[PDB]
Amino acid sequence: VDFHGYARSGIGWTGSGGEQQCFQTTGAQSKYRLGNECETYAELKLGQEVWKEGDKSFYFDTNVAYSVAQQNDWEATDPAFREANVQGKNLIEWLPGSTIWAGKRFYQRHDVHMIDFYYWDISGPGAGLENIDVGFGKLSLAATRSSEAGGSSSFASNNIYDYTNETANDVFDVRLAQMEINPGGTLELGVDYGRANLRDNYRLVDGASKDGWLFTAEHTQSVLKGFNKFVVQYATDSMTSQGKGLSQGSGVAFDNEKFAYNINNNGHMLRILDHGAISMGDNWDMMYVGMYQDINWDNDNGTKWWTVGIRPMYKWTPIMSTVMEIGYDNVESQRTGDKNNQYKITLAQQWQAGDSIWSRPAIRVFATYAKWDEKWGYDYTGNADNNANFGKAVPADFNGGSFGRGDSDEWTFGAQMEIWW
Amino acid sequence: VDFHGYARSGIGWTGSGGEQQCFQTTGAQSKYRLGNECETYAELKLGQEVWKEGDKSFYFDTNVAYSVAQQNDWEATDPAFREANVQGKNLIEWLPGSTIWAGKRFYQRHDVHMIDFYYWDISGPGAGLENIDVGFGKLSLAATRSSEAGGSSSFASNNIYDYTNETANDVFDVRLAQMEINPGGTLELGVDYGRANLRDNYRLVDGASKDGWLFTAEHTQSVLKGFNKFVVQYATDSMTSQGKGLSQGSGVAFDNEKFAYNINNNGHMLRILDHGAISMGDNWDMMYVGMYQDINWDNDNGTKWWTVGIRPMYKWTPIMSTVMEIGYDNVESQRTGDKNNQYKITLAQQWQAGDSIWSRPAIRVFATYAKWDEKWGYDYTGNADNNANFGKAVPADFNGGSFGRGDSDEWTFGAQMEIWW
Amino acid sequence: VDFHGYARSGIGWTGSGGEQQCFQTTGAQSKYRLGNECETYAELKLGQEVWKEGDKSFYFDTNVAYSVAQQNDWEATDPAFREANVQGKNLIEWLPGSTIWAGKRFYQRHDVHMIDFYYWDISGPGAGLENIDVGFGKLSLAATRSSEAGGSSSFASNNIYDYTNETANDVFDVRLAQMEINPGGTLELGVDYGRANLRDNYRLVDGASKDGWLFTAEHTQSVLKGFNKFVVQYATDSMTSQGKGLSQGSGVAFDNEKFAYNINNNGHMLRILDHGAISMGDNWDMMYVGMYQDINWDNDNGTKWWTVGIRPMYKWTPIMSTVMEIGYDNVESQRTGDKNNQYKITLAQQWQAGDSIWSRPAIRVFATYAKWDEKWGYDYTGNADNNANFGKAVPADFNGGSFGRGDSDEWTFGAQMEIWW
Ligand SMILES: OC[C@H]1O[C@H](O[C@H]2O[C@H](CO)[C@@H](O)[C@H](O)[C@H]2O)[C@H](O)[C@@H](O)[C@@H]1O
Ligand SMILES: OC[C@H]1O[C@H](O[C@H]2O[C@H](CO)[C@@H](O)[C@H](O)[C@H]2O)[C@H](O)[C@@H](O)[C@@H]1O
Ligand SMILES: OC[C@H]1O[C@H](O[C@H]2O[C@H](CO)[C@@H](O)[C@H](O)[C@H]2O)[C@H](O)[C@@H](O)[C@@H]1O
Repeated sequence: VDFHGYARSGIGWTGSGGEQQCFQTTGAQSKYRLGNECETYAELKLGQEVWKEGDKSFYFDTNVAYSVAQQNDWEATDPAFREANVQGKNLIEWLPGSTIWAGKRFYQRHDVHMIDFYYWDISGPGAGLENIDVGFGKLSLAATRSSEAGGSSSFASNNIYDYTNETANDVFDVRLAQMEINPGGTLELGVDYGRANLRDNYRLVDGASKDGWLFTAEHTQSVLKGFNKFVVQYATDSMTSQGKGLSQGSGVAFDNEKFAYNINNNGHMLRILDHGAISMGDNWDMMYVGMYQDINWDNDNGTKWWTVGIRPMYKWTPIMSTVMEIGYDNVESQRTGDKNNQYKITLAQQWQAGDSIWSRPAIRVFATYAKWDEKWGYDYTGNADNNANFGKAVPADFNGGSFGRGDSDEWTFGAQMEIWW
Repeated sequence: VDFHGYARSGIGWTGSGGEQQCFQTTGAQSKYRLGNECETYAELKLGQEVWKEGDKSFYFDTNVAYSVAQQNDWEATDPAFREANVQGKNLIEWLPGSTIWAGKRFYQRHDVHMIDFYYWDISGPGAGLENIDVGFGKLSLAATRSSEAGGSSSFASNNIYDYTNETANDVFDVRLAQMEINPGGTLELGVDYGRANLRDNYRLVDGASKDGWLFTAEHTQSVLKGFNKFVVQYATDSMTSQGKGLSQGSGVAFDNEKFAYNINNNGHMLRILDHGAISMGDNWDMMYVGMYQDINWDNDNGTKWWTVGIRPMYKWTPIMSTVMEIGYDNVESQRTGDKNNQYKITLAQQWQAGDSIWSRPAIRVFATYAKWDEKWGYDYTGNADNNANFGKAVPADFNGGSFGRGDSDEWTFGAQMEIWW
Repeated sequence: VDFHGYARSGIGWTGSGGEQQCFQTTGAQSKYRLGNECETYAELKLGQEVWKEGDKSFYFDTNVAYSVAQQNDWEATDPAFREANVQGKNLIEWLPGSTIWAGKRFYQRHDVHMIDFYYWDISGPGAGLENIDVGFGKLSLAATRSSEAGGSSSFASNNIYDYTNETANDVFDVRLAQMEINPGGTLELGVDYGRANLRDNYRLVDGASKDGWLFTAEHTQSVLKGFNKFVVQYATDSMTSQGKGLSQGSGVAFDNEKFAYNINNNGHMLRILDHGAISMGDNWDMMYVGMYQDINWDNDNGTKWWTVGIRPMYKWTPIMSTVMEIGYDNVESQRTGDKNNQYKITLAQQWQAGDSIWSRPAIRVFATYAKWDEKWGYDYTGNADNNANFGKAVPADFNGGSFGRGDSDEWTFGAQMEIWW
C-alpha cells in the first residue's frame, strides 16, 4: 500500500491570554501561514498500483481529510472523503503516454504555499484524458463537478426564498502545458468554462449569472536553484466568486437561519500573481509572494486585494534553521472604498528533515506579531430576513455597531510540526 | 499491513438536465447497476496476519466504509465502522482446518453482482466456529446480531407509540457446504433462526412476529469456464422483511417525526434465483440474472417481484471492451394488485485491468436509458399519526395525489471507475 | 507504512434477557473489564519513519479511534482524530539521545489494564523535549492542552449561566525516570501544574479553582518474571476532577439542556495504587490491582473508592488457557456517607497468540456474574435549573425517587476478541 499525505498539528498561546489565535485580514482570501495556523489538519492517502503490464498500469488512490481544533485529545469529527479515483496510464496506443482517469480526484492544483492559497483548483468528482503528447506540449482534458447548496426552484417564484434546491455546476477544463516559450521557462495555458446545470423544469433566480470563464497563463522560470511562477488569470461571472476554476451560477446564498439571499457574481476578476522559492548560497532559501486581485462585481460588493510577503530561511545546519515570515495585506471594499490592512511578522526556529525551505517534516517553535487596522467589514448581523444589508461590506462604525477586526495588535507563540509525505 | 477494499466513484449527467440520476423500480429491492449508480462508495480494509506458527495463525481484519454524494470535493460524512474481528485458524487439534472468530465481520455473503443484491448476508457483530471438516462437506456455525431502532416497551401499553426501545434480534446460523451433489456441482444448505431478544420485562406489540426462519439451498455448477448458481430460499415471519438472514421480530417502524407504526411481517417469502457468468469463446463474457421473489404478508402489504437481465461483455482487446446491460423489473402490489415495471439498457465502453467480465479496476464511459410505468406506490404522505395508510401500497392516483414514479423515460451518461482489491 | 493499534469487538447476552450489559459501581471511575466490555472500540495507527541519517530520524505517527455499539453491521460514527505528531530523535548534539516532538500525541500514559484505568495521562495537543539523559535518570519536559466546554465569561456576571465560553487549560509536565532506587527497582517522579488559561478580559466564576497540582511517584520492581508498580499520587484543586494530569480550573458543568452548574473542585485527591503481573511456574500468570482513592472536595461532594481484583490465567497449552477475573469495588459518598459496592466474577476460556497473560490477540468465550448493592446515586433528575441538587450525591431513596443501581444481580456471557498490535 502506498501511504502519503499532509498534516500539521501543534500547541500555541495568545500573548493577551488563552489559546493561540490566528490573523487574517477581512476581505483577504488568505493568511501568511508561518506561525499563524490554528487547527490540526491531515489528509491520509492510501493508494496502490493495482496492475502493471509493461508500460501499462492502473493506479488506485484515495484521500481522507480530518480537521480538528486541537484543543483536546478525543476530538470526534466528520472526516471528508476527498479522493477515490483510478488512473490508467498508457491504455491508449494512439495517444501514447496519456492517462485516463475517473473518480473524485485532486486534479492538478496550483497554489502558493506560504499563504496556502490555491489559485487554480477544479478538483472534485470528475473524469478526463490527461497528458496527451501534442508535440510542442502536453494537452489535458477534464470535466469536474461542484454543487451549490440551493439556488434552483422547482417552479417559477419571484421569491428568492423559493430557490432552495441544490444546484449542480459543471466545469470543462482544457490545459496546454510544458511549452518551452524560452530557455528555463515553460508556459501553461488553461481555459475553464463552468455553467450551472439545471434539472428539467428548474429555474435560477432572475439575473443569476448561470455560467462563466476562467482563463489562466502560468509561466515557470527556473532560477537561483529554484523557480518563479508568474500567473495572470481572468475570470468571468459565475467563476468570480470561488475564483479557482469552480462555478457558482446560481447566485443565492443562505444565512444560518436557512434564508436565501442574493449574492450575484456577474462581474469579473483579474488576478496577477508572482511567487517562487530561490536559494542564494548554501545558507539562504527564500520563499516569496506578490499578488493583486480585483473582483469587480456588478453589484458593487467586490474587493481589490494586494499581498506581499517573504519567507527567508537561514540555515545554521543541514537540519536546523531559523525561518522568518513577513506578510502584508490590504483589501479595499468595492462598495465603500474603505481599506482593511495588516502586517504579520513571524520568527521561527525549526528542525527539518532536509536542507530545503521545502523540506518536511519540520518542527517549529515560533512567535508571531500581527498589527491590523480595518475600516470595514461585512454585515452579518440579524438574518437574511431581518437584514437588508446582510452580507454587504459596511464601514467599521456603520449604524453605531461595529464591523471588522478593528485597529489593533496581538502576538502569539507555540510549537508546531508540519509535514507532507 | 494488508490493504483491501471496494470503491466506485464517477461523474454523470441526466439527459433532461442536471446531475445524473438513477433508476430503481418502486417495490424492487435492487437496480441493474451498470451506468446506474449515483454515489462514491468505498470500503477501506487494513488487516494483518498477526501470528503464525506452522499451521496456526491469527488474522486481524477491519473495514471502514464511506458513502458520499460525489457532487463536491470536500464531503464530510460519518463513516460506518463495519469490520473489526480476529480469526484464529487451526487452533483446535480435534477439529482440524477450522477457524474460530469473534468481532464484527462480513460473514460469507452471497450476492448477485449486476444488481448488487445480497441474498444471504447475516453479517454484523458475531462469533463462530467456521469450516469444520465433516467428511462429505464443511460445516460452519455462527451467531450474529442486529438491533431494530425501537419496538420494545418498558411496560405494557396498548399504544404503539410506547414501543420505542431498541430491540435486539439474534441469528443462529448453520451451513453445510462444498457437498458434491454432482460432477462440477456443489450444494450448500443453510438454516437461519432469528428471534427478537427482549430485556427483562420488556414487551413487543401484540401480534408482533417475534421470530422466524430462513432456509437456503444454493447449487453451484461449473460451466462455460464460469459458473451458475441456482438458489431457492424460503423465509418465515420475522425473517421476511430484511430477507437475507437478519431478523426483525418487533414489527414497529418509525416515521420521520419519530412516530411508531406497525409494519408486521408475519407471512413468508419464497425466492428462487439463478445467476452466473459464462465465457463463450475468447471475446465474450456474459453475466446474467433471473429472479422471482414473493413476500406474502398477513397484512396484505407484500409484493411479487420478477427480474431478468444480462450483461454481455465483448472484448476488443485484452484490456478494452464494450459492455452492455439490459435489465427488467416488474413488481406487483400484494395489497392492490397493481404493477410497476421498468426496463433499463446501458451501453458502456470500458478499459479494465484484465480480460474478464470480473476484472477490476474498470474505467467506464456509458449511456443509460430507462423507461418505466409504475401504477402504484407507497403512501408516505403525512405522518404515521396524520396518516392511517402510512407506508401502505396505494395506486398511482390514490385520493387525487400521486404515487410511484409515473410513466416515463430518461437517459443518462457519464464516466465511472469501479474496483475491488 | 507502520500499522498499529488496539481493538476489541464481540457479541454477548444478558442472562435476564437482551443484549449483554456491563457492570460498573456508581462512583467508581472504572470496571473490571474481563467479560464486562460493551462496545467495539478501535484505534488505527499508521505511522512511518520518514527520515533517517545515521542516528537521526523523524518519525510521523497518527491515530484514528472508533467506538460503536456493535449491535449492528452498518454503524456510522464520528471518529476521533487523536494523534498526529512528529518526533525527531537525536536532533540535538548537546542533549544526546533526546527527542523533540509536537502535535497531538498520546504521551507516556500509565494505566492499569484489567480495570482499564489510566492514572497518569496528560495526552492531547502538545510539544516537548523528551528523554534528556541526566546521569542518574532521564528527564522529560512537556506542555499539553485541554479545554473545558465553557466556564468563562466575556464580562462580569454573577449569573453562572453566563459562563459558557470554552475555557482552555494548560499542563506543564516534568518527569524524572529510570532512577534505580534499588536492585530490580526503578523510581519515577513527575510534577504537573495545570491552570485555566483565560482570554483577555474573560472571567471565571467566583471561587473557581483556576489551577492545581498533580504529584506522582511510581516505583517499578521486577518480580516473578513480571513486575509490580506501586504508585502514590496527590492532586490539588483543578487537578482533582479529571485526576490523571489534566486541568479543569473553571468548575462549571452543563446539563443536557445547556444549563451551567457549579461543580467546584477545590479540594484534593490522594491515590495509592499497586498493580502488577507475575508469572508463577509455567502454568500460571496473574494480573492484580489494589487501589484506594479519596477525592475530598470543599463542597462535600467527593467520594472514597477502594478496589481489588485479580486475574489469574492458567495455561492448558501454549495457546489455550482459562482466565478468570474477580473484582471488588466500594465507593462511599463524601456528602452522605453512604456506600455503593459490587463484586464481579468472570470465568473465560481463551485462545491467544502467545503464552502470556499479556499476549494478544485473544479470543474469549466468557460468563460474568455481578452482584451490587448501592445505597446512593447522583441526582440528575430535572435540569440544572429545575433542580438544585443536580449532580449531588443523594441516597438511594431520596425524596421517594431512586438513585443508584439498587441491590441486585445479573449474569452475562458471550465471545469477544481483543488485540493490540
Ligand atoms: O487539500 C490540501 C489543503 O486542503 C484544505 O484547504 C481548503 O481550505 C482552503 C482555504 O482555507 C481553500 O483554499 C482550499 O480550496 C480548501 O481545499 C486545507 O485547509 C489546507 O491547509 C490544505 O493544504
Ligand atoms: O458491503 C459491500 C456493499 O455494501 C453496501 O450495501 C448496502 O446496501 C445494499 C442496498 O443498497 C444492501 O443490500 C446491503 O445489505 C448493504 O450492505 C453498498 O451500498 C454496496 O454497493 C456494496 O457493494
Ligand atoms: O487510548 C486507549 C483507551 O482509550 C479509551 O479510553 C477512554 O475512556 C476511559 C474511560 O472509559 C478514560 O479513562 C480514558 O482517558 C479515555 O481515553 C478507550 O475507551 C479504552 O478502552 C482504550 O484502551
